[PDB]
Amino acid sequence: QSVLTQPPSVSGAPGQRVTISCTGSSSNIGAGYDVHWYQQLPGTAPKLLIYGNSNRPSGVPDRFSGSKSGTSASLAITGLQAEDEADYYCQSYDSSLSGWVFGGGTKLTVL
Amino acid sequence: QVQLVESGGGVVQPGRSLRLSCAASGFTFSSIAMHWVRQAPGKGLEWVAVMSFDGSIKYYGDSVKGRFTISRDNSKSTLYLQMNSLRAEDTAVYYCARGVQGYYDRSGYYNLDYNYGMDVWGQGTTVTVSS
Amino acid sequence: CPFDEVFNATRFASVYAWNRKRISNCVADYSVLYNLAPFFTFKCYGVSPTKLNDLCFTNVYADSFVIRGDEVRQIAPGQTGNIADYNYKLPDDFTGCVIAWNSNKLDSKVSGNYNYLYRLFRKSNLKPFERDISTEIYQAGNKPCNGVAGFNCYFPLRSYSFRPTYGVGHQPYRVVVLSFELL
Ligand SMILES: *[C@@H]1O[C@H](CO)[C@@H](O[C@@H]2O[C@H](CO)[C@@H](O)[C@H](O)[C@H]2NC(C)=O)[C@H](O)[C@H]1NC(C)=O
Repeated sequence: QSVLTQPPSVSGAPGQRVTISCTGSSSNIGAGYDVHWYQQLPGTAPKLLIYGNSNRPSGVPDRFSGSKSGTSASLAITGLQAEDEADYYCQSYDSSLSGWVFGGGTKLTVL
Repeated sequence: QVQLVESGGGVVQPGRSLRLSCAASGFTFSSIAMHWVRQAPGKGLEWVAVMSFDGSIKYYGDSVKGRFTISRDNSKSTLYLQMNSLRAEDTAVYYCARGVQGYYDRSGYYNLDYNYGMDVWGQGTTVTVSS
Repeated sequence: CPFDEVFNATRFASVYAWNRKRISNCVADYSVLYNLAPFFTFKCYGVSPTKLNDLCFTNVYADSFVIRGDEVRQIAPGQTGNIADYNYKLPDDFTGCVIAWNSNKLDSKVSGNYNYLYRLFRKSNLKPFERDISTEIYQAGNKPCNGVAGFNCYFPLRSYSFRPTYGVGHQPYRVVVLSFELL
């Protein structure tokens, strides 16, 4: 299965603000450990999108934001173009299994 | 520049064991930790293994525990992953992903950095359990 | 001994111009660093504590600045982004220890403490241990700016927008960074 629950497919109209929520139990975010975000096109390997809940590496634009509120985190994109219709995953570290568990994997669309 | 290549794709029968090999190219290989993640086709990612700066500390997920071992070499700039008793579910692509540099805690206890994520990823090869 | 003045400073500085200190031929106790406080964070990369009995005190620099709580874990080796490529960059090298403690009520007021800044728009991202000073326009694309701050070319700094009702990761963490070397 998957440890961290996120919705399987979230739609999107261009120019809007789309949320992707990742709820984890009280053993991965409840211990204070951080939640990251990845970006995986089909046919290739993912790239790092957000680490440390709000940061961004060199290469991604200013539209990729995130936060961490309690036991759940969320990502938001504003002003989306047709370039980014790939999957996103949330990653955290727990002490229930002491493993770097992932999320279920959402799916974004452009209409 | 910085990239990771790997080898060891396979066609695997009921009972077999296998080894994976992921080379490294461009950056300081002897300092940063290394992660292994896999992804069954049809579902998302899944964390497999990690090994520290020197190799003294390793961790394993629940779906891979008891059948998996790991080793690295700073000489040939390689990373290994041998795998025992491959069952009927583990057909997946296997990524070798660069981790983050470990840190020293108070009172002199070396441990992995647990906050961060995996920065740069390779290509991944596909083991295929079958009949 | 001499770095008890770097922890209680009434005003630190922003990350686009921090403040080093050559510490010369004096006693450094180093047991006030570990066993200091529970709520401090003591990541150390270069060498471990309870080992540093060597004759190390050859110009130890203690950097210090202020950043967001979600931005503390950008200061590590590597870890590129907005504040580690244009403001203050660490190498993959002998950076000793990084300490980051919370400034809950030292600066966070409701109208905003404006003297904390960060340079977001810079060409040719930084070398390690490099400080920037100049405040001119970025020249991103086309037509040259003789200095008006008109269009497609931004003011290089940016404000900080303080408020007490922020998250845990946006109230400021006062961060110090040491350094280790020899002769
Ligand atoms: C400077 O700041 C340091 C902390 O970084 C102070 O050390 C602690 O200070 C508190 C009082 O604020 C004491 O209760 C602790 O016992 C001190 N701990 C240690 C390990 O010394 C230091 O006293 C401050 N100095 C001043 C007030 O100038």
